[PDB]
Amino acid sequence: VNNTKKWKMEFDTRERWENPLMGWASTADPLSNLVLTFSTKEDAIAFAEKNGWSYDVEERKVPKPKSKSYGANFSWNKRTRVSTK
Amino acid sequence: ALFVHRDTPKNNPETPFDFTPENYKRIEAIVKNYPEGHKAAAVLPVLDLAQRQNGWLPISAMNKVAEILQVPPMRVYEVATFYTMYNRKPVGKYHIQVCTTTPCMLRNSDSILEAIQKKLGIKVGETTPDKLFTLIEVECLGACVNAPMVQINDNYYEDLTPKDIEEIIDELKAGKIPKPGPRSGRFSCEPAGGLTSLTEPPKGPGFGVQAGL
Amino acid sequence: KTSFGSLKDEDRIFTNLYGRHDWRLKGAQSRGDWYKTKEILLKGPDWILGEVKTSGLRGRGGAGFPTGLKWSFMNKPSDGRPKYLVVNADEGEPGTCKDREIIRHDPHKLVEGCLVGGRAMGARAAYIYIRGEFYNEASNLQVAIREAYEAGLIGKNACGSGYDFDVFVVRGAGAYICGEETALIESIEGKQGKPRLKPPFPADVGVFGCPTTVANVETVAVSPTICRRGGAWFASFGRERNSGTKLFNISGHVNNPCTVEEEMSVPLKELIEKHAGGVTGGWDNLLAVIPGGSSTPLIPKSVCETVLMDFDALIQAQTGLGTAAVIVMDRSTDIVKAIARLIEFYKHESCGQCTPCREGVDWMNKVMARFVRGDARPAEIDSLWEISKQIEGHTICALGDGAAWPVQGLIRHFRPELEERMQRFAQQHQ
Ligand SMILES: NC(=O)C1=CN([C@@H]2O[C@H](COP(=O)(O)OP(=O)(O)OC[C@H]3O[C@@H](n4cnc5c(N)ncnc54)[C@H](O)[C@@H]3O)[C@@H](O)[C@H]2O)C=CC1
Ligand SMILES: Cc1cc2nc3c(=O)[nH]c(=O)nc-3n(C[C@H](O)[C@H](O)[C@H](O)COP(=O)(O)O)c2cc1C
Ligand code: SF4
Ligand code: FES
Repeated sequence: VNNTKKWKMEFDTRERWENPLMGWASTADPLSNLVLTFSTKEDAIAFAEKNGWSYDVEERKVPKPKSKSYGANFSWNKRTRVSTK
Repeated sequence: ALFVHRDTPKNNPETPFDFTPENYKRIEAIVKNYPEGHKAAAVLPVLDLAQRQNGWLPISAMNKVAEILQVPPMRVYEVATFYTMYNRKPVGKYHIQVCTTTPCMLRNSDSILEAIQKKLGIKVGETTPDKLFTLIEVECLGACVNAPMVQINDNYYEDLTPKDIEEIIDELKAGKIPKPGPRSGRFSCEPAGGLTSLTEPPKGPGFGVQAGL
Repeated sequence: KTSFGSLKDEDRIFTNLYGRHDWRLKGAQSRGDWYKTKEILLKGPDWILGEVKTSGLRGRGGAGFPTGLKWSFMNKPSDGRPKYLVVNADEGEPGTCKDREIIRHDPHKLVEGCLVGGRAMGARAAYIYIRGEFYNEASNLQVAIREAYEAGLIGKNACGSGYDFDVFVVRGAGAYICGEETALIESIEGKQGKPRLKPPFPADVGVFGCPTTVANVETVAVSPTICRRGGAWFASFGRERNSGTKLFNISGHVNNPCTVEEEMSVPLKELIEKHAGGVTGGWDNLLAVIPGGSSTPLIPKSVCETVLMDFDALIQAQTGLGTAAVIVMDRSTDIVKAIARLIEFYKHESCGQCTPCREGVDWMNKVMARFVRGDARPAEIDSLWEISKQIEGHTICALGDGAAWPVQGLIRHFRPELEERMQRFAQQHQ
């Protein structure tokens, strides 16, 4: 989960077409490889507003806390018994 | 030796296996030893009953045990491949198991293994062509003071010399059954030169019972 | 008391150890079994736990956990779930055949122990997980259990005490790891014998999810004798924290390979030279002794002169007491072949669940198979030492410990012999 720590700013992907000679992926978008890295969301929004970029923001998705019990795998009367191990 | 299965004409899910009706009564008695809701605990005794009926387990005994206990068939396949008594291959009528761990190797179990090999003409893992004997080489059978020893399907034949195990295989070839015990002078596990202990008569009831009881 | 051993026949718990008397109910009652069992059941669980805690009885399975402290973990009110005694009767340890003799020749002592132990812990029934290879022993135990049900000694209103207690026998199917208590619990549940992690302990979540005690045959069968004779009688033997009598299995290179009951802190030399007829070729023919079964590290001949056969003296000899199954090895033994066969046992008896045992025990077997031939170089002894240390303590159960320990004992006491094996391989093959 170490790549999920920082806020990124990317852009909309524009056209990538085929090179007539070699079949390579040609582009005309200069900002197609431009990915920035921010410590917080607010730094990212301030940088986007400072540069006049229209932005939209997804909130951070953290995994919810789970109730892990190794004893639940061997219960007396619950469906959460494992059939094998 | 393989822990995957392939369908052969002798071993496939259309191979005919079914329990006998008295085996169904014994399965009912097995299942009534476990709590309601944990009928899956009867997988090992019912699969052992299927092996004692059929001699080995085709993959129709595993599926029948999976059906009559309402467990998934993979959870019977796991048990049949985990434990070394379940014969997934058809073994001979006398499945000889020579113990060759360290307490039996120290008392020359290699002599008995070589004697069984040159007596039957087979090696470890092979079956005689008349399907009477299968020789394998097992771990500790828990008869270490009676080393060296073998096991022939249920019975421990103990304190053996190569002459003893050749006599046992001879009178198994004659249709008879030998006596499951030590082949020396002693009876179960005592010292061979007489008892070093328990020579006095036992004290009976009430000896040394404390006060307040 | 300073000198231990020479146990008299009046203090033998396991009379009819050798099959010389009747094992059935009329013979067991005529030797003292099932005597005043109703009174023991009516005196309550706390009294039986106090008699086991007073006796200094440690767990005869091989780990030596205190039996009364262990059984008091079940002394708690019910939470809707039933409670169970589970009697460990697998005994797959090479060297060890004592539980076979208890089940086969004193079965009613084991059944009365099931009743008394399961009374002390409030247990509903007893599941004796016997080894599958002990088929005649299991039927022997079933005949005794039928005789105990028919006499009213177990079952509905057991011994007339109003405490209902069943006794079941579950047979194994050829897995040494199914004597490990959580793997045995999983094997009763119809699954692969793979050890559960700890915690949950079996007193919290054991067989079927219920509160459970897994106890050895020998620590169960001595408990009616402890509750009849008193805990102080049983604590009068052995050293302190090392009380009682112990069954010993002297096998290997001795004159008279035997099973014998002896006092706890008996010397090893006294046991071998008294009950086994001594080592073949004399005491000077002794090379090394595996003291208590295959899981314990061996001790060389210099340690065997003075060491006592209890838990603490063998821990001070940097081995363990274990199952108290004495494997004696003389000077005519290739000890590297014997320890490598022991590690070959431990990789054939390994369930494959966790990574250190599944991988490292096979890798220790390959290194030890090269060490028998000497197809190695002496940096690989320290390599195998570190591999044993990586397996030890990092596994789920103690079969990883029990596989790492004989390698460590072999290295620790016979590194020069391993080195000369490898250098004669190196000189005659190059
Ligand atoms: N008797 C035989 O045939 C064999 C015996 N062994 C012996 O097994 C031993 C290893 O067995 P283990 O059970 O893994 O050893 P040990 O660490 O776990 O514990 C022994 C007993 O104490 C109980 N216990 C310990 N701490 C506890 C706690 N905090 N709460 C509740 N219960 C607790 C365990 O449940 C177990 O029943 C080895 O020393 C070896 O000598 C090994 C192989 C075969
Ligand atoms: C791999 C392994 C195998 C074991 N096998 C047995 C066994 O066969 N019989 C036994 O009584 N204890 C065996 N034990 C020890 C048990 O885990 C447990 O300590 C014992 O059975 C019950 O505890 P007790 O000593 O108080 O009776 C084994 C332990 C391990 C790690
Ligand atoms: S260490 Fe070995 S015996 Fe234990 S859980 Fe792992 S595979 Fe099983
Ligand atoms: S070593 Fe062969 S029976 Fe235990």
